[PDB]
Amino acid sequence: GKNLTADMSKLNISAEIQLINEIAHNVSNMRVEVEA
Amino acid sequence: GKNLTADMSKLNISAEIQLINEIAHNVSNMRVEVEA
Amino acid sequence: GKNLTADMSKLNISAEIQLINEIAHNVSNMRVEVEA
Amino acid sequence: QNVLVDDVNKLANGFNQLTASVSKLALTTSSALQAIQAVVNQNAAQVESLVSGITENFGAISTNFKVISQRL
Amino acid sequence: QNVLVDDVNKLANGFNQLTASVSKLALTTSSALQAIQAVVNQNAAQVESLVSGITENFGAISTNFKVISQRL
Amino acid sequence: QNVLVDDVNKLANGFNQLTASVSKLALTTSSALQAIQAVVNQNAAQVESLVSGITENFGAISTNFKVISQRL
Ligand SMILES: [Cl-]
Ligand SMILES: [Cl-]
Ligand SMILES: [Cl-]
Repeated sequence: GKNLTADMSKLNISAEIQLINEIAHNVSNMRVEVEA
Repeated sequence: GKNLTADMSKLNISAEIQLINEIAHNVSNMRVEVEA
Repeated sequence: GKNLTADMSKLNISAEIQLINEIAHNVSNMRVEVEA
Repeated sequence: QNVLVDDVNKLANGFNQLTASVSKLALTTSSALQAIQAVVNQNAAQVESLVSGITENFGAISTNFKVISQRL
Repeated sequence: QNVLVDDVNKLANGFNQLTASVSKLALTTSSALQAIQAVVNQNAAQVESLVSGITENFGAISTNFKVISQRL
Repeated sequence: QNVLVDDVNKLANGFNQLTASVSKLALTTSSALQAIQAVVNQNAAQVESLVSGITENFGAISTNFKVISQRL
């Protein structure tokens, strides 16, 4: 028989998750008020 | 030998999918017309 | 024993990836300047 | 005070452009998410189905060793 | 030159609406991405753990054939 | 009728800010999606490759039982 090996990739999108959270915070702090 | 058990996680992002569809509907209904 | 078969699904979202890249290019080319 | 009227026009069109493409962005993201869910869950189901099959095989193998070890 | 003031009002509200929902869009996308990462990585870990177990079993099976083949 | 000119300025900058970050949002989403596709497909390929290997092993085991059961 054969020597089973797995070698599974692991997903790393922590930066994208965190950068998208920062976008959602920088927007929504972009309200535009007016007048007097 | 060993007692192989799987215990696979299943992905549930139906709410996020559906909430993103509602965003795409609430936008695009945000056209801004003008004049007279 | 049994005849193990895998039948693994493969993910194809190349169109969505590419269409989202085109959106990011069509935005950001939407700067609005003014005056004289 | 003449450019104001043109500037309101420019923002209007740019706003309606932006919303249209934010709309498209959300739908395209939704479509990717749906495909990912379907594939990830199906691949999980297969692995589960696979382990059941592998367990039946190991049981049948274990049975064979026991039958031959005592019938010997 | 009277509609300008109303038009500035309309763009203002539409802009604050758009930003609020772009905000929501980003957060909801972030939330989907986080769930996908957790599930994909856990499913990978299981397969790895599974192959280790399958390898122990094949070793024990290989040992049994050798013990019985020479003790015969 | 003096605030109109300042208000057009405010919307202008806020619009160019919003588009810049909607741009960033799309690119970052694209980048996450690309990584997910690569990982999900590679993990699928491994499982497929793994099952082939497990099937070769079960065949070799089945052959051994048959050789020893008739040579006995
Ligand atoms: Cl699509
Ligand atoms: Cl949520
Ligand atoms: Cl990035």
